[PDB]
Amino acid sequence: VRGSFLDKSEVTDRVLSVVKNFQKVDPSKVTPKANFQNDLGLDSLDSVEVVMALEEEFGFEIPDNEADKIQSIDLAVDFIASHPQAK
Amino acid sequence: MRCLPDGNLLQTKIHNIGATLVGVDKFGNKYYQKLGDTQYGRHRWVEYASKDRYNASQVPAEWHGWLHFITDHTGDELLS
Amino acid sequence: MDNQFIFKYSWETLPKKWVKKMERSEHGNRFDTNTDYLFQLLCFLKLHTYTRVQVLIDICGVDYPSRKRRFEVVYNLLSTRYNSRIRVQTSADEVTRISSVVSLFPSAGWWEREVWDMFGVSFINHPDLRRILTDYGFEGHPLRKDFPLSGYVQVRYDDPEKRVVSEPIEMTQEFRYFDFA
Amino acid sequence: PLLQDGPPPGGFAPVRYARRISNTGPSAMAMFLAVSGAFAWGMYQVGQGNKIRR
Amino acid sequence: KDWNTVFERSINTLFLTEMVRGLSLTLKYFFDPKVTINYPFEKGPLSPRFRGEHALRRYPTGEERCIACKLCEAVCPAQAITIEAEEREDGSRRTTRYDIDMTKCIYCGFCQEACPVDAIVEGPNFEFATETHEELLYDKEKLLENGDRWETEIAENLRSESLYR
Amino acid sequence: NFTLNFGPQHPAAHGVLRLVLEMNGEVVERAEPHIGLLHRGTEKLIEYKTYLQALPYFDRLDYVSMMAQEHAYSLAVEKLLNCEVPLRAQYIRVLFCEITRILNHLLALTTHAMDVGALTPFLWAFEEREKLLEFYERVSGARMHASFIRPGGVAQDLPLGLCRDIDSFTQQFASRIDELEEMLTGNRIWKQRLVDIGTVTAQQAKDWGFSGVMLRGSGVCWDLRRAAPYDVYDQLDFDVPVGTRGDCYDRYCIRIEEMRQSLRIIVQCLNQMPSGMIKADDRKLCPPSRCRMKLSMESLIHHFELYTEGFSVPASSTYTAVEAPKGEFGVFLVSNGSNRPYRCKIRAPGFAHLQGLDFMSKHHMLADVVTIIGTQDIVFGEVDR
Amino acid sequence: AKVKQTTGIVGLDVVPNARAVLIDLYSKTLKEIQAVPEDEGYRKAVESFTRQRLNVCKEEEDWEMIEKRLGCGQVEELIEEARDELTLIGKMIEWDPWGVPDDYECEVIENDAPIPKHVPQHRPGPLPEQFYKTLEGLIA
Amino acid sequence: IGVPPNSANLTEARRRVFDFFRAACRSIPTIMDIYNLQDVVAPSQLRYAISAQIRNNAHITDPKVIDLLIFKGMEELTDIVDHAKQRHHIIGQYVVGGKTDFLKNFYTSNYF
Ligand SMILES: CCCCCCCCCCCC(=O)SCCNC(=O)CCNC(=O)[C@H](O)C(C)(C)COP(=O)(O)O
Ligand code: SF4
Ligand code: SF4
Repeated sequence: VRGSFLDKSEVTDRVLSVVKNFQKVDPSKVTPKANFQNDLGLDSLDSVEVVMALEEEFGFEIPDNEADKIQSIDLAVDFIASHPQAK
Repeated sequence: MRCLPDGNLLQTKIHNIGATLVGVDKFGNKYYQKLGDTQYGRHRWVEYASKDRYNASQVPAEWHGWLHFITDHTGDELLS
Repeated sequence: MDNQFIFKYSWETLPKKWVKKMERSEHGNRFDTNTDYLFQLLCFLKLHTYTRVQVLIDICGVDYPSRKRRFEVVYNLLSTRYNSRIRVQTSADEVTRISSVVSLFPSAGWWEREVWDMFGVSFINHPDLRRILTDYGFEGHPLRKDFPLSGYVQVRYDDPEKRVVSEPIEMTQEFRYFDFA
Repeated sequence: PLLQDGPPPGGFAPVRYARRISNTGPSAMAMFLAVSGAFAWGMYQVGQGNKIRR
Repeated sequence: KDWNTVFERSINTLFLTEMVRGLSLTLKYFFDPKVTINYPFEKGPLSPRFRGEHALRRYPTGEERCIACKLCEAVCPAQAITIEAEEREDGSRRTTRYDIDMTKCIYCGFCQEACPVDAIVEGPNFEFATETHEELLYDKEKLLENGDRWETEIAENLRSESLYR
Repeated sequence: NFTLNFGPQHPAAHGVLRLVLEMNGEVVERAEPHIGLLHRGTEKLIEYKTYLQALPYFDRLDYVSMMAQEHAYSLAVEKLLNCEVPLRAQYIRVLFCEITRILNHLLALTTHAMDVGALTPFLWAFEEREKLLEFYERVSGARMHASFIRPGGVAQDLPLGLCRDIDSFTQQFASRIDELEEMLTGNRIWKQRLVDIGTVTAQQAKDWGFSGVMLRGSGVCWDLRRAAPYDVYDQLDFDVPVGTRGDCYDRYCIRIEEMRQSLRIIVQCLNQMPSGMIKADDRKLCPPSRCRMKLSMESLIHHFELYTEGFSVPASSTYTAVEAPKGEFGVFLVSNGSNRPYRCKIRAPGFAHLQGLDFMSKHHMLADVVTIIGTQDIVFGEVDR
Repeated sequence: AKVKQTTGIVGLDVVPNARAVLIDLYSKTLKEIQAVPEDEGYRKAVESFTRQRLNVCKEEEDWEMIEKRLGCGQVEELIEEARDELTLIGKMIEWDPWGVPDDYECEVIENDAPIPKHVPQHRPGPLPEQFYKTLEGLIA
Repeated sequence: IGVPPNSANLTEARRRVFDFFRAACRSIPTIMDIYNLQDVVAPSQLRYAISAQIRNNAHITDPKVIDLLIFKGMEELTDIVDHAKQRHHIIGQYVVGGKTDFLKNFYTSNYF
């Protein structure tokens, strides 16, 4: 059998860790529907560094159009779970 | 017998045939000339005293100018 | 086409806002212009029937540390049609980008790269602006007057690393400045 | 002093700068005729040699 | 264009006629005398003006010619000359140090032009290759040794060239 | 496209030549020269020298045409100083400029030939180069970096018997040119290597700032000796050869014809050489004679000043250009009133020519790249400075 | 009358109908220049030399005479200049550089420091009579 | 491709700052392979040094200066990837992988 997508349950924790491991993020405000800018005290420069970390984690590039739509955790999750190059 | 391994010395020996002795310096180096025109009339040579381990720096200053056509005076005339 | 005719005819025909300074001299006819007009002035001189300045001899920078706009960029140009030379100069500073004239004279490409390398002046719309003379990774702009003559780093072979490496300069004997004034 | 290097009285001899041309070659019909005659007569001689060898 | 000119063009192509000419002139120099110099027994020509290894000169009495004016040091385009000087015990103005870095020097002769007493000269020697870099850092004593060795040739050259300078 | 990183690393081709080529099999798509491997900061160093101490830097720019750059620098200084040069000096300067043109063309032509496989003409031409190198040594004491042409004239007068030895050279030089031609000109292989290679139109030559043979190959009659004459070039008869096809074969024929015209000029300089001073008489800019300096207080003072401080040049700026063997060599000199140049921008023809390698070599075979570099006549001393 | 075989300039093709091409280009030029304000020295100068070159082209039927009367190189180089002027006209219309600014200032220097005869100097010689007519027409 | 004009505002400049930071970070794997840093430093440490560099210049208010800094950063990055000058604990200009300072400086030399 073959597969093209990473299970969503496998994606949420991977995005949950990289934000917790990312500095300036106390692992207590990291609810899976959190906004990097509003709920995490991260400026625009920190927010850019988070999408970069997820790109490297899942080994695939994320376009500028969609780099911006990832402003929250739940949003980063959905995109990777449905993107087939994510592996 | 140096002519067999040392071909640079042989060329001087052959060109020495028919040449004129101009002088000898303190080290024993001998100075010859031809007075022809093959390399535009340049026919001044030195046969170093040592048939082995000769070197260009062994020409004394009195004969250096003659050997390089810098002057028409031989080492003898300059020393006098 | 003598320098008397160029000076007079340029005064009559050029738009007045382009040229702020005109020098007629046996050392050379010179037109000083603002940076925003340099590209248009050079396109006029190239295309106009009575000037036909078709060759850009070179572009160079000059550093004047005592000036608010310390860099002077000089365009030496030539008309083979009329057998005449023209000098067009403009001033710049360390952060203001000026217009590139590669679209007018393709020969300007390497000369503008040299100006960026040597002085740090940048050129808008230049297809490939990167250092051309200095070593890769070079820091500074050597033709600036405050850049030291011997630079800041030097290279040597380093046997433990099996490579040539760069380190801060150490001079066995310093450059001796002889102030003869 | 007052003696300076210069031309001799009357100037130096005239010197040529232009390419002096050279017409050296048989060319054309000479070579073609020589080669054709060699081919014909030599092939006849080849026949004679082959007959002797036979 | 014409069967006769077409024929000649074809024959010249097929029989390499212009390639024969290049062979013929190549062979002509084969039998001629050669221009090779049989160094080191034979040498190439030089002139009295030749700029070679620097030397420091003396007066015929044995006194040094140099009076530490430092003109040569000032004019040197490569900054290859270093000089220290002080009053000698007899009151004479003389150098205590005169170094020429032969690896910075460009052999321009400007120093010899600048010297007002014919003390520093570029002599005729050109054969002074070494095995070490430090042997090409000439101090005052090495320079004076060069002057003693080459004095006879240097003096003759200066007499020759005194009519032009 | 695959990339070929070919840098000729020996006297075979230049030596610091480094080229990035994009190929389609054997066809060249794009050529990118990487330069600065001989960048030595000459323009920065000149600003720390007096006007006399900066003069030897010009011998080492196009180090095959040494005296032609000394002339250009001296002319620039004489222009800003408004210094008048004696007639004898002007004739000597022109005589050695044309000798320098032959030295250049002999090397350029025969090094290009050796790179395409003609090994013999290099050896024949370099024995003629040795004879001319002897004339450099007899006037200045150096074979290459003479530093002989100076602001105000020349350093020294000609030694007795030099003009006769130059005349004997001229008597036989046409035969030497004819042999180089007979080796190459008519040869079908030579023509196949150069005909329709590196074609340049006149518009392209003007757009890329081409000069010299690179410009005259395209049919543009432009020589600075005629367009903007200097020294005694206006009293001399010579032709300006121009091409009709703008390929490598026209530029080869022009360089050959230019050596015949250089020979013609040298003969006229020899015959018209007048007596007189070889240095401008003004006593603020030229060294005194050794006898005068050792006998006159005024002369000693001037000698002391000249070799320590150097002369001053009034504050100004100008661009001066000459017809160097490789093209238009220009100097943009900026004076600030002191004894050292404030700025010395050096315009080298090889900088413009090498920049045009990309368009000249487009859609050519890989083995034509060296032929195109040969016809450009690139010396990296002046490209990089 | 004889057709020109070569211009001797690499890349400059011979134009057999140079007269018809030049008349067209000059006529087009004399219409497009009217988009410039009439008081601009650019408009005046362009009209002055375009008219004279057009009058010569109309009068002479042989391109050799056109070349001879104008003295401005071959008819193919006259076409190049005419095309370039039309291109410059289009750019100058789009640029809108016309008019003198309010607080306009311009320094003029006429430096008379002489230079030696022997240093390089461009001395092209006198231009055709129309250049001076154009200039003095601009002055007045 | 060509050098763009000078940024009109800090929004244009910041868009450019973000664009450069993205390019610098995306080349990090290439750098790690060229300098063989797998056992020397982590890729995030490379990211931190780049973001640090950017954060030290957060007080600049002139868009022209920001453009020049971005241009110089782009040039520096291109050299590191294309013409690597390998040094052990140094990539370009970045060091990779009970007494006050006065008494230490005093012990070292007289020039502080
Ligand atoms: C591999 C290494 C080679 C590449 C590295 C080269 C060097 C990199 C450094 C060059 C880049 C600069 O400094 S470019 C200068 C960068 N700084 C600015 O843009 C000044 C204005 N400040 C701001 O916009 C904000 O403080 C900011 C925090 C930026 C974001 O905004 P937020 O506050 O809303 O997050
Ligand atoms: S030859 Fe020239 S560079 Fe060398 S020491 Fe003498 S003056 Fe200085
Ligand atoms: S060598 Fe001559 S110029 Fe140099 S310090 Fe001695 S006397 Fe002066």
